[PDB]
Formats: sequence, structure tokens, C-alpha cells
Amino acid sequence: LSQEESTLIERATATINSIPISEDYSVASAALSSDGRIFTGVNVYHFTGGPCAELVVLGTAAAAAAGNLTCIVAIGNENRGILSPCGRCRQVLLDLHPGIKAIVKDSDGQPTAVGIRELLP
Amino acid sequence: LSQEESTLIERATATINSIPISEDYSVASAALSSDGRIFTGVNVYHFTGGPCAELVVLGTAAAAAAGNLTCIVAIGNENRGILSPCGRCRQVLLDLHPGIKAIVKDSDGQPTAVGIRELLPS
Amino acid sequence: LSQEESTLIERATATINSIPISEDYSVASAALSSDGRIFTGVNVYHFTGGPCAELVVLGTAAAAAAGNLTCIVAIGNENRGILSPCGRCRQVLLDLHPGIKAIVKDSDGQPTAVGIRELLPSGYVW
Amino acid sequence: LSQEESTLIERATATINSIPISEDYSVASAALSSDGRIFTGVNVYHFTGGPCAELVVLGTAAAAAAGNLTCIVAIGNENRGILSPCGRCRQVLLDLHPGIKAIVKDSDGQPTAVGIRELLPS
Ligand SMILES: CN(CC[C@H](N)CC(=O)N[C@H]1C=C[C@H](n2ccc(O)nc2=O)O[C@@H]1C(=O)O)C(=N)N
Ligand SMILES: CN(CC[C@H](N)CC(=O)N[C@H]1C=C[C@H](n2ccc(O)nc2=O)O[C@@H]1C(=O)O)C(=N)N
Ligand SMILES: CN(CC[C@H](N)CC(=O)N[C@H]1C=C[C@H](n2ccc(O)nc2=O)O[C@@H]1C(=O)O)C(=N)N
Ligand SMILES: CN(CC[C@H](N)CC(=O)N[C@H]1C=C[C@H](n2ccc(O)nc2=O)O[C@@H]1C(=O)O)C(=N)N
Ligand SMILES: [Zn+2]
Ligand SMILES: [Zn+2]
Ligand SMILES: [Zn+2]
Ligand SMILES: [Zn+2]
Repeated sequence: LSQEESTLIERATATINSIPISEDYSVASAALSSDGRIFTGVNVYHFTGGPCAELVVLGTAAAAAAGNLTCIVAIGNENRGILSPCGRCRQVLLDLHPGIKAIVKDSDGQPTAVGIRELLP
Repeated sequence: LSQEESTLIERATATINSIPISEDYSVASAALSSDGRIFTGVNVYHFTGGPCAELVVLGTAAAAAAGNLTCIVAIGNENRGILSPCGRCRQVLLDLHPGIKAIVKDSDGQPTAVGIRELLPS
Repeated sequence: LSQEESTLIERATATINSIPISEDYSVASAALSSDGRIFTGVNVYHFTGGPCAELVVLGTAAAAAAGNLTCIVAIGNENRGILSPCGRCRQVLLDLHPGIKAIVKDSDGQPTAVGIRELLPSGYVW
Repeated sequence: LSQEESTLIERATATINSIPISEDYSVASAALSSDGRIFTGVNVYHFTGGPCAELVVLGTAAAAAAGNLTCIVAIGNENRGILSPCGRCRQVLLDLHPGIKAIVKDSDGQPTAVGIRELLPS
């Protein structure tokens, strides 16, 4: 990944580590816009489909007229590190930001940014 | 409404008015935390249940360690004004912020802050 | 409560008592069509918003070309009895079957059918 | 494609073709259980995440104590044929029926049954 993309990991990690330990708010996400800005968010757990952290980030970016997002990552609390977006997120990301990459762990546990279509054939 | 509650309407209105007209991003929301901070967000439309503006606000508040939220409102694009929270939002709000009020239009069309339970009556 | 409405309770109760005890599948629902038919369903728990039992009923009715539904009820496992529809279900029910009633417990814990609009005052509309 | 896989396509197709054309109810799904039954369903469109046809099938199978589902397909109205499950369905399917296959179109447009994990690659 680029150093710009590497900053997303730092930002999402700082976000989740900065809030009280919660079962409702347990994952942070950060995304990079095509114009260089970073947007963050935290998940909202609910059985009716409370948004994943990634979806909160999408709404936060949209609130800032961010336009295209080029990369996204999610980081779990309790030092869990990078978590791949769930299938719901993969679908919303493909549909609203088809040019986006997601940061996931490679075969060696190392961060890599992959095109959303690779995660949702 | 209280002065603070009125400010939520202004903030959410400014937020939705500021972004490109979109079918995907068409409602803004603003919520007040107990400490007086305001958090905003815009909906993300998706058939799988992309979050309402209110839920984006909840995640934005949580990201800032806002704690308990006391009031929330949603404002539609294209001068639609106050929109009540939908049923899913009411459930999430009740479960995560039971002390919260939502701003809705009363029977005379005037803004009123209503306890979340009163929006999910028995 | 009408005889037909009461049958919804019996049916949903039968359904939840006819499946293994599960944390994924823990509530049953039944609805009545204007054509007299009854449609059932159970919930599918998932954090991304797996459907409530009521929503599974809606898709089951739709698969049978049921048309308009007039009443719905949900019955919980662990002998919980009648469970009011959640906010999400209230919205979907109002939007897709605006004339529907939901069976809920009254003050004395007894079954009563109320109009969906009564369960969502000051509705989201534009 | 095996006999039972072709049969699921036929059952889902008959289901969607048998109901009035609707923007709310526009996709049917069918799934096979290991105990020798087939369950159908149609989608319920709603912005809060009304269930996909596949999720209606999952609740219909659950209502019948079906246990393990081994194959699923979705068929669109107006002669659209096979539709791949969306990302949310893939996630729910993986989590609740990890042994399931979904019928999708291959590169030639022909039906193929693929393990659910293949549809959510790393
Ligand atoms: C009954 N509960 C739920 C407790 C759950 N054990 C929390 C959980 O699993 N949360 C996960 C859901 C969203 C979430 N998530 C999942 C997928 C994705 O793409 N993005 C996310 O933010 O990660 C969370 C996590 O792993 O901690 C509460 N009291 N809140
Ligand atoms: C993307 N689309 C779908 C267009 C939909 N007709 C938009 C809509 O109704 N959106 C509503 C969903 C969320 C949303 N909302 C709804 C309820 C609620 O509690 N909060 C919200 O943010 O308001 C939106 C609105 O009214 O504009 C297309 N390209 N055709
Ligand atoms: C970690 N988990 C989740 C366990 C939950 N404690 C189950 C639950 O609360 N389920 C509720 C969600 C849907 C659901 N429901 C809720 C509202 C509504 O309107 N209809 C429903 O079917 O009722 C269920 C119930 O009360 O048993 C799993 N292993 N599955
Ligand atoms: C204006 N509208 C919405 C109309 C939409 N154009 C219908 C749609 O796209 N529906 C899709 C959603 C579910 C759905 N679906 C999608 C994915 C999946 O895995 N299973 C599904 O059943 O397929 C449907 C379809 O393709 O027709 C209403 N008031 N109803
Ligand atoms: Zn997700
Ligand atoms: Zn809502
Ligand atoms: Zn519900
Ligand atoms: Zn789906």
C-alpha cells in the first residue's frame, strides 16, 4: 500500500483506541478521498442492521461533499488490527464507490489494498 | 424548542444544503450531546439498509466519545424541512440513547422535541 | 380479538414450538391475508440486519401473491408470548401494508389488535 | 449443473413468474435442504434493508426446522434469469449455512454452483 493508504490504518487505530470500550461501538474505519482528505467513523451495533464503521465513514465523507473514496480500512478494538469489510459493506462500497480499494491482511498478515471487486466477484 | 434544539435544525439544514443534490445522499441529521457538542451526518442510501442520516450521526458521535445524546433532527434536501426519524431509527435510538428526544413537526406544523419512547408507543 | 386474529397467535405459537431452540431463529410470526390465507415465518438473526420474523412473513405472503395483509403477530421462544413489532418492522409494515393491524399486549397483558399507524406516530413522510 | 440445481432454478423461476409484476417483490429464491425439502421466498424491498429473496428463504427454511441448506439460487422477474446473491446475502449465507453453494452465471453466462466462500474471497 501507499504511504497515503498507510495513514488510514494509523487514523482508524487512533479513533477506536480513543473511545470507551463498548460492545455497541467496537470498530473504527477511515477512508481516503480522491482529493486527499481522510474521514473516520465508528460502527453502531444493532440487530436491525446498525451501520458498520465503513458505512458511517461513507456518510461522513458524503456530509463533507468528499466525492470519490479511493481506499478504506477498518480496525477493531482491543488491538485486533485490520478487519476485512463484511459482505454488506463490500456491496455498498462496490455500488457507491466502484473505484475503491479496501485494506485487508495478506497471506502473511501484512496490510494490502485490494480492489473492491476482488472481494466481491 | 430550546435554543440548542433550534441550532440542530440550522446545522442539519446547512449540512444538506451544502452538498451536491444526490439520490444517494439526500437527508442530513444533527444531534446534541450532553456536553453541548453537535454531530452531523448524511444518509447513505442502499437497498440492504444503508444507514439513515440519524445512524451516521450516531456513529459520528460515538467516534468522538460523545456519550449520551439528548436531541436529534433530520432535514431533507430540496427544502423539504424536518423529517421524522423512520421506524428503524426510532428502534436504534431507543436502544442506544433511551434518554434522547427527536424533533418532529407537531399537529400544527411547528417543531417539537419528543421523547423517543413516545415515537414507539405501545 | 376476532377469531381469525386469534388463529394468527395459535399458528405463530405452533411454529416457534416446532423448531429447535436457537439464538439465530428465536421468534415466529404469522399474518392474515384479505384472501383468508395465513403466512408464517421466523426471524434470521444477523448484525447486518437479518430479517425479523415479520419481514420473513411479508416475503412469504408475497411469494404466494397474497396481496394485502390485514393483521400480523409475533410470538417469541422461551414461552415469551406476544412481542410487539420493532421500529424497523413498523416502518416496513406501514410502507407495504398501510391498512395492517399488529397484535400486541394491552395494559393487562391481553392480546389486542392495533392499527399500524398507531404504532408509528408523527411518521417519516415526504 | 446437477438435477437438484436445475430444479431449484425451475422452482425459483416459477415462483417469481407466478406473482404480479411489482417493484417491491421482484426476485424469487429457492434453496434445497439436506433433509429433502425445497424452500422458496421473494424479496421485500425497503430502504431500511427489507430482506432479499435469499433471506426470506432462510427464514422460511428456519420456520420448517430445515437445518442445513446445501444450495440456493435467485431469479429476477421479467425473464432476467439467475442473479448472484448480493454481498449482504453472501455474508448471512456464510455465517448461517457455511456449507451452502449458490448458483451463479459463469463467464459464458451458464449456471454454475459455487461454494459460498468463493463468493467472499479474502
Ligand atoms: C449484543 N451486542 C452485540 C455484541 C457483538 N459481539 C458486537 C459485534 O460483534 N460487533 C461487530 C459488528 C460490526 C462490526 N463490523 C463488522 C463488519 C464490518 O464490515 N464492519 C464493522 O464495523 O464489527 C463489530 C466487531 O467486530 O466488534 C451488543 N450489546 N452491542
Ligand atoms: C438512490 N436511489 C433511491 C432514491 C430514493 N427514492 C431516495 C430516498 O427515498 N431516500 C430516503 C432514505 C433515507 C432517508 N432517511 C429516511 C428516514 C430516516 O429516518 N432517515 C433518513 O436519512 O431519507 C431519504 C430521503 O427522504 O431522501 C436511486 N438512485 N433511485
Ligand atoms: C449473538 N446472537 C444473537 C442472540 C440474540 N440475543 C438473539 C435476539 O435477541 N434475537 C431477536 C432479534 C429479532 C427478533 N425480532 C425482533 C423484533 C421484531 O420486530 N421481530 C423479531 O423477529 O427477536 C429476537 C428475539 O427476541 O429473540 C446469535 N448467536 N444469534
Ligand atoms: C422504487 N422502489 C425500488 C425499486 C427497485 N428498483 C427494485 C430493486 O432494485 N429491487 C432489487 C432488490 C432486491 C433484490 N435482491 C437483490 C440482491 C439479492 O441478493 N437478492 C435480492 O432479492 O433484487 C431486486 C431486483 O433486482 O429487482 C420501490 N418502491 N420498491
Ligand atoms: Zn460491514
Ligand atoms: Zn431512519
Ligand atoms: Zn422487527
Ligand atoms: Zn441480497
